[PDB]
Amino acid sequence: IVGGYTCGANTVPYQVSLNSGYHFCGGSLINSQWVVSAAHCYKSGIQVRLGEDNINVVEGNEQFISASKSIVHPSYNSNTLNNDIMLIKLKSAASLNSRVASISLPTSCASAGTQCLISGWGNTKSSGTSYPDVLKCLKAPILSDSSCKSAYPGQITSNMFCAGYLEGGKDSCQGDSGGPVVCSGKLQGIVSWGSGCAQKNKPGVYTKVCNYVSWIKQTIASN
Ligand SMILES: [Ca+2]
Repeated sequence: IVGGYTCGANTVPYQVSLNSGYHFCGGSLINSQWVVSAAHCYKSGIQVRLGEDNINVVEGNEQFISASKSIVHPSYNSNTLNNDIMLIKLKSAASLNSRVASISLPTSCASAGTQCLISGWGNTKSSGTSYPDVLKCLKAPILSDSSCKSAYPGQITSNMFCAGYLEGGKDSCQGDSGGPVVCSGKLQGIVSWGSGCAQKNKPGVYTKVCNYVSWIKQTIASN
């Protein structure tokens, strides 16, 4: 997250870190057994880390649970990042508590202009590299479809939305991928892609979760 703030320990209790020996992507806990992330975050050998604040210090509220299964969307296209969504099933259910909690899936798509909370352990620099240890947060508004298409011509599908600030300076970034965009208390986006981070006229692009709720529900009913 570039231009964000330190969230505060466990104040984003559905944020998970995906670890393969190191943190490599975020995700969102949607119930005691399942995490939503980006398909471009797929790796074999994922351990889900819930209850994290500092990802480099064991502080006492973590749960570390191996994935048993990952399920990339059936139409994921890694060239365009259309359908950039994945489900990860935990080998055992998380213990839900005040610091480890699920986030609701949406019933309706979010409104352009809505300010949403984006969070992660990604790079905090637009030019250069600095990865924080503690969770960072950003409030960013959803941009109109026509602004998002103007920013990335020929690349935005109906399964993507932009959010952020066209003047630059505030964005998600590498290492935030897979994590949540929460708007009015629902998971509406997944950190997906963008040109650089926090660059003028190049806002973040997010997977539009409200288009996937029937897939998510039938997949978790079947696995
Ligand atoms: Ca920790």
